[PDB]
Amino acid sequence: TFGRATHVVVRALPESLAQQALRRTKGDEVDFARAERQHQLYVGVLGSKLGLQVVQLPADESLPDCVFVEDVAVVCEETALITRPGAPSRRKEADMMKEALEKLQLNIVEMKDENATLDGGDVLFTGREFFVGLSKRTNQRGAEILADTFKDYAVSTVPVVDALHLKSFCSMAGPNLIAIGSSESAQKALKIMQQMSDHRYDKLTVPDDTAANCIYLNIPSKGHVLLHRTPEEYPESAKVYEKLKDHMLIPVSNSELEKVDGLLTCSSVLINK
Ligand SMILES: [Zn+2]
Repeated sequence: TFGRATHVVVRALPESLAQQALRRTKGDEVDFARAERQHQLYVGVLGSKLGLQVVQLPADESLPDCVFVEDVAVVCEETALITRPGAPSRRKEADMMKEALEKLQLNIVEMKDENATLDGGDVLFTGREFFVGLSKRTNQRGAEILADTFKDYAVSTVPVVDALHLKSFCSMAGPNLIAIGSSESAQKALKIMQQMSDHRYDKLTVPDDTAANCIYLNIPSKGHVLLHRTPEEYPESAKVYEKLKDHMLIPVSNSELEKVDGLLTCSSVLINK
């Protein structure tokens, strides 16, 4: 049942996303056209190729980051936690997301606590438990609210250092497999998480930390499927995923979104209805 999904929520790219300062774009210039193509292809893999029912939300120019829907909602089974993003400028994205999730007839829980913040990017759901990164975007209060929302699942926190989100350097690659970056900080984070759990997780170390962020899915007629970064964007990391012969590997470009800190998981919210 882990990795199973029927629907996926995504959101169109606003032009304001490519109209940001160099300091915010890591010094790189965003090719808005290529970014839209990369998103189109990304959605095409999840929709047409994998058969998921796609819910495409309209772009909002006032919300330059509205494309990264993962941050505004954490879904588990039939319950959806509408988060309170660490960045105030993104708090409004919750409106559209909540509306879509309600339309899907899911149990809605909203994070209103003025003292709580949490980005979905800091949430790693293994299928057995939650690991929540304490970062500049997610605080202890936010983690506690998530734990209170999914009471039947263990929830543990991990410090996020030298990275924006917990998943800036990890994500699930299989039923009991955690893709983890090779950096010193990434390996340390995983060690801390593992120490918290009573379950021994397997791990796949990837040379490029951001390449550790991938999307795993269990499709009925295909089996284990994994969307990962391309050999062109991350040569050193692409070959590592090839070690999963039981997985249907799918290279997905994302060079432009990464310029504004968008990784593979950031652009979609998976739902199993
Ligand atoms: Zn993210």
